[PDB]
Amino acid sequence: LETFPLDVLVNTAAEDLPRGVDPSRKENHLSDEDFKAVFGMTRSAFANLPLYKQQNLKKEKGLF
Repeated sequence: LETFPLDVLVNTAAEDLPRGVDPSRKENHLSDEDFKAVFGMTRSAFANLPLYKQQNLKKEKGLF
């Protein structure tokens, strides 16, 4: 599991995203500290939200 800075996952052009990052699950590539800061819940709780809600939260945060 490769981890990258929040700014890299939010602002890197799609064509330049590190090859190992799943574009549909950018949040999995945040450090634990950044996931906590960005989502405010555990990774498990976030994954337990309906996918549409995970997506909607991510859209506002630039991680969709």
